[PDB]
Amino acid sequence: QIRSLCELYGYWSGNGYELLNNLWGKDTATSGWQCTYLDGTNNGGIQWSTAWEWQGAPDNVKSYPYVGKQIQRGRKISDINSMRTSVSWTYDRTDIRANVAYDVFTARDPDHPNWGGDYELMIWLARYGGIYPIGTFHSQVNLAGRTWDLWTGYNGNMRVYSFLPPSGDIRDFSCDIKDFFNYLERNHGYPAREQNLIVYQVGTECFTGGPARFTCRDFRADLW
Repeated sequence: QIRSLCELYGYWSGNGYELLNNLWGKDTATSGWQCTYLDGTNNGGIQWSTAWEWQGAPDNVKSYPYVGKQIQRGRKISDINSMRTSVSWTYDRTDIRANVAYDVFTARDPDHPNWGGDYELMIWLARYGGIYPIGTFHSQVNLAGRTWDLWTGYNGNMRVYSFLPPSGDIRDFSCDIKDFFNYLERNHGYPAREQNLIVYQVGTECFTGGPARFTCRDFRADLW
């Protein structure tokens, strides 16, 4: 690894991307740790991984290490034409409580801190060990060439829209996240014209299990 980010909130940024050993929920764990590794920044993308093991509180996320696309504040979702992204990843085992997911926050306050927003849009690419997303099942939606189970709910005052694979995982994926926002704008009244993009990330929410290792073979994210 080019960088080993094993400290709590260990951080790297470069080439318009950032990486965080985002162990935000660790104080619910009774044992374990996790490190995030920068493996490369080849071909306009990021290659990274995270190794971990956690015990305690199986319904509590301990971490969401992520790679994020750095963005300038104040971009209204309605004025973002495209958020094309691709990811290739593996997990070394699936007998864990964890997901792989894109995470996007938006807020009417363009200066909202990066830990949340008014809305959260997740696109899950894995759902291991019996975990659930926030909220309840809403409906199925056809986007990005796939069918998704959309779940909706709230985390505090933040409305959360999570698009889940009905079955299995998606280890090689590409989409335009604007398709997901557009769907929400049309059918869910998502107020894209007044929401600003806050974060644009992919990573893995880790609940319990391990030792496990998530390998992101490649990640790329653009927006226009």
